[PDB]
Order: sequence, then C-alpha cells, then structure tokens
Amino acid sequence: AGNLNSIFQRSGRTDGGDARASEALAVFNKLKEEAIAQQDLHDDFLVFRFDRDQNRVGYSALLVVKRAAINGQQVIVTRPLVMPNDQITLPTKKLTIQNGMHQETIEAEADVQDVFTTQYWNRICDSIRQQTGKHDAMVINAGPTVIPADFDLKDELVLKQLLIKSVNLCDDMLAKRSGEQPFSVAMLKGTDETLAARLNFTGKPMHDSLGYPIRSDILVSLNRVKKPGQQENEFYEAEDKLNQVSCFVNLEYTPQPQLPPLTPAIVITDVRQAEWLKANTMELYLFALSNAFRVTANQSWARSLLPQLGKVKDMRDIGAIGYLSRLAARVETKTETFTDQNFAELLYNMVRPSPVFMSDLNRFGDNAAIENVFIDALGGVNQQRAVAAIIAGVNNLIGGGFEKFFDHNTMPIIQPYGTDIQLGYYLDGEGEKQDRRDLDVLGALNASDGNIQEWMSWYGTQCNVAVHPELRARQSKNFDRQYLGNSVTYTTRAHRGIWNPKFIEALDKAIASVGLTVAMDNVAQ
Amino acid sequence: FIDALGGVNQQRAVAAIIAGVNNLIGGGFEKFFDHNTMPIIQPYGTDIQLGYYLDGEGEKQDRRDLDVLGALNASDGNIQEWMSWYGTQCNVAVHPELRARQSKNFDRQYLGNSVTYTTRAHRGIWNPKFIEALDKAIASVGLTVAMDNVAQ
Amino acid sequence: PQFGVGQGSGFY
Amino acid sequence: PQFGVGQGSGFY
Repeated sequence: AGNLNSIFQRSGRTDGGDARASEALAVFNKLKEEAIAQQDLHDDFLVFRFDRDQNRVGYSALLVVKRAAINGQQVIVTRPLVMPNDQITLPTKKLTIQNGMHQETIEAEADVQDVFTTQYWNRICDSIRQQTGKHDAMVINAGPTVIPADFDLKDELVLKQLLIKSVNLCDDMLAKRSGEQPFSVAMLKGTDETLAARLNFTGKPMHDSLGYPIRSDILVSLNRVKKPGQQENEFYEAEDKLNQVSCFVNLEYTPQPQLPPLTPAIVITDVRQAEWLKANTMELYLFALSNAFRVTANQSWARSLLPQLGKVKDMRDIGAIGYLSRLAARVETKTETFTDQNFAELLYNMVRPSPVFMSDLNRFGDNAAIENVFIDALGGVNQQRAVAAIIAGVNNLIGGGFEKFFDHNTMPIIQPYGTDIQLGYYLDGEGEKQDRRDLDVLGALNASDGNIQEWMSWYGTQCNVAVHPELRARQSKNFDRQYLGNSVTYTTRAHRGIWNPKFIEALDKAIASVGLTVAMDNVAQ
Repeated sequence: FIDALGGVNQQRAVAAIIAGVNNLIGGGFEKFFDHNTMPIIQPYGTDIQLGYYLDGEGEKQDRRDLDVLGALNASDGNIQEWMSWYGTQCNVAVHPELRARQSKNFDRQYLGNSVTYTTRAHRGIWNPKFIEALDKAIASVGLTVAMDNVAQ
Repeated sequence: PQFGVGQGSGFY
Repeated sequence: PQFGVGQGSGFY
C-alpha cells in the first residue's frame, strides 16, 4: 500500500477514524476560539489532526503547532496530545519470557511509550508539514502529552489549559532555537533582594495537567524576599513565589545477612516554576531542583515519617516499620501513649539518617522536553549530548564553573534506577482519586497486616531487576488490587533514575558559590 | 592420574595429562597456570574402602551410603558414636589397617552384616587451576555449551 | 535501558 | 604418606 499511497493519497480525501478523536479536535477548536475572543490566546497557532486511517497510527492525537523562520530555517514546533480509547483494541507485543526452564508468552497492549516510537515522531513531522505546506521545514518535538481514554470531554477548563500550555511549550522551544537569552542568577541577584524557603508538610496531594493526583510528602517553596523600601508592587497585589519542587520520602529495605534496615530517599515527583513565569527551560528546571536538595537540611525531611491526628487505620503509619524491625509487630503509634521519644527511637533503629536523592522522569509530562534530556543523560546514542545540554544549562545559570564542583567527564548526572516506574491512580473510600504511590514500604506493611511473606513478595516484585518487567507489572497489579480492594484504574509509565549525589550537591554549591544564598527560614522544632 | 599424585614418575604422569588437555584445545593450557607449581591432583589421604550391602529386597547398594548424613542417622543422634567413626575416616596419622578394621566394625553395627567388600581405591583433589584451565580453555576456543536448566 | 528514543528534541 | 608406582605404560 505504501508504494501506492505516495501518489494515491494526494488526490482526494475521506471521512472516518475514531469518533473520540473527532470530538477532541472539535472541542479544542471551540476552546481555541473562546481563548482568542477573550484574549487569553493570540490567533497565531494551528491545530492539526493525526489520525488512524491515514497514518496507521496505533493511538490518534491532536497536534498543536507554531511556526517561525529562524536565521533562514523554517521551523515547525509541535506538541502532540495522544488519545487512547477504551473501546478500541490495540495490537499487543508478544513477550516471550524464559521462566526458568520454560518459555511462556504474555501479550500486552502497546502503551503510549511503545506506540510513540521514533518513526511515529517522523510521521508526525511529515503530517504537519503537509498540513502547513512547509515541506522542507525542520520539526521540533516540544514533548508530547496524553489525554487518557477514561473521562468526560466536558472539562473544557482542563482542555483550555492544555491548549494554552501546549502553545507555551512550543514557543519556548522556538525561543531556544532562535537563541533567546537564558535564565540566569544574574537577573535574580537584586541588590535589595535575597531568597528564602519554606518546607511544607501538609497532608494533601497535587494534581497534574489533567486533574490526576500526585503523591508527595513535602512541598519545597522558594520565595523572593525584598528589602522594605520602594517596590514595584506598590501599584499591585503581588506574590513572592519563584518556584517549587514536590518530593516524596521513600524507604528502601536493604537487609544485611549494622545499619538501620531502611534507607530513605527523596524522590522528586514534580518540578514547577511559579505561575507568574510562563517559560519552562533547562535553566529554570535546574535552578528549581536545588529545592529538593535543601529538603534534607538537618532532619526536616524526616517529619514525613511522623504519625498524624486521630486516624484509626491508615496507610503511611511508621508503626508498620515494627514488622520489619525486631518487634515483628505494629508499633502502637496512633494512641495517646506513644511519645515523641518513642518516635525518635523507631527512626534511630530503623531509618538511616541520610537519604538518597532520585527522580521520576515522565516522557509525556509537561516538562518532557527537559525531562527527556535527563532520561537521555542515562545512556544511548546521545548520552554525552544530553549531558552537554544539562551541564550547559547549569553553566548558563551560574556563568560557568559547574565543572569545578562536578566533573561531568568523570561522573554521570543521573545513574539508572533499574526498575521502571509503574504509575496510576485508585479510588479511596469516598471515591476520590489517589496516587498509587501510596503503597510504599509502610503502605504495603499495613496492607498485608504484618504478613511479611506477602510484603516481601510485593517488595521483590519491583526490586529484582532480573525479573522480566511484564511479570513485575502483572504481579504489582495483583498486589494493588489485593491491597486496595480492587479500586485501581490503571493509567501510565515513566523512567526512574538516581541523582548522582555529587551532581546535586554540586548544583547547589555551584550556584551558591556565586550570588544570593537561600535563607533556611522556619526551622521550627 | 594416580601416578600424577606423587612418586617417582609424577613428572611424567603430569606431562601426559597436560598434553592430553592441549590435544583437546590445540595448545594453551599453559596460558592459565604452571603445572610444575600446581601438580594436577593432590592426595586426599584417607583412602576408599569399596563394597556393597544388600537392602531389604536383596538388591546391591553402595556401602558409601553411610556418609556424614548417613552415619548421623545410623547412630540416631549419638554424636559420640558418630565422632568415633568420623575420626576413623579423617585422622590419617592412624595406620590404615587400624582404620580399616574400625570401618568394618562400624558397618556391621550400622549397615548390617550383609556386606561384601570389593577392590579398594584412592582419592585425590583436582587442583583448582587445572580445573580453571580445562573449563576456560575449552570455552575459550569456542566450544560453547548451553545449560539446559536455564534457571532453577 | 532504551535511551535516545524519540527525535527532534532541539536540545543538541 | 608415600606413593607407590606400578608398571604403567604407553604414556611413559
């Protein structure tokens, strides 16, 4: 068919394709026009269709497109929005697994990471070029996203925001291509301005771009503090937020057949800029990452391990730790007889005082343009180039010298975690969405009510990297259903890596070794 | 392989053995170790009494069944009886006739009287470097062998 | 360990 | 302790 399509697709058009995709194109066109009418968006962008019957696609998508001619090169920048459909069966991979002495096959539907292949990207390139007419243009991948099958297209607010954000990401990538001047500390180092930060321990989740929950324990908020003289805000209501990093505190069980058995980790689950800043760049991302580093000042990070008010049976209770410790029992932690001293003792014996820093990089998240560089910094054909992009971003922030704190020609920025990230959400007892990341070590210990043999089977599922990943995923899904009451609605995939301890320490020192240092305010013991 | 353990012709026996492996691989055993620093087989000292006994249906079974686990069950946990036997099978400062007599006494008490003795044998330890060289030299010349029990 | 997957990122 | 040698052949 491909040899014929070359010319017999040129003459004439047809109808058809996924009705959900047509609805999605139509709602985005509606929202586009409302945004133009209300001056939220300029009428300077196009939205195209990527569809099944024309492109042999797997999953359909909408394409948000901006264009510019940069130093003579015609450039198209785009951000695809992938649309899964629960009523459409997709072909599977045939996964042959050598299970001991026998090979068995597990089939699984291709996920968005299996479908959005390099060639899928190349067909996006060509499809847009034919719809814009810029047949010889260069095409930029601004980082794709996903609009999941599961839900009513009636959330016009979410869809409007996805369009605005997609347009902004597209503009930033053209700006990069054109040489727009980088974010740097030089614009932050006011002679009358310093930074300060707060660590928020509140018991509530964040939501992503389509309203789905994000697990974290601590929100690190970095603010701009000015001297009380004349300020621009004398003419307006104003806020001081610069950026924020959202972290989860994990625990890795590392027995020694001594050290406290659980090794904590600071996991970045999200990186955001303040709402005041429309741009999303490498320099901004890197500057914000220093917020995760500081979460471990003193023992502040360990507040995430505390019990909290009145909960009769709930999942993150440190008392579950007693099942792995010598006690082999849940610690009575929720009652009036449990002391601060007893809490400290559980940590002294079970939790190592210095956590491992790591992060979750989502190829389809809003920061995908940047997070994908960090993923490529882990290996592959462009590993050294991905590193050069990140190291350059740090140097753009500081005016050079990152290499004096971290030699990138000796050490990796991120080391591969091994096991990938299984993502998703489930519903709680009131029907609200919750992040599946809730079943962490304490979570699973509570879910099994101390049955360690069940806990260990659960734990091993995501730790033994030798187990084929399909088996790891199936086993995990079985545990979540058992452990949550069949409340899972499965969603997605992401990559995990461990930050080179020296990259992150160096990032904070390299910035500090010029410019404003952050005031470690609200110490609050 | 016995003369390679030691004695007047140990050097000749060793030369024959290393030549045999080199014939298998096309030379190169010598790239793994020095056979004149590492003799191919060492003595185990305690030698082997061979024979068989009859089981409850009259079948012939190897007398070697009263090994360490075997002997412990035979004495039903009487460690002093076990240790007397075990020392008999390990202390080779004791003349072998004395050891042979006690080994036979132990079979009559623990194995039974339906025991027939057969031709005796030596035991020795294969030098770990001989083993390294034989296994690696074969693999190193491309004669790859797959394990059937790919995982347990 | 599949890295360098997806092209056109404009970073390098 | 000592190794006796019998009349082996062919290899020596």
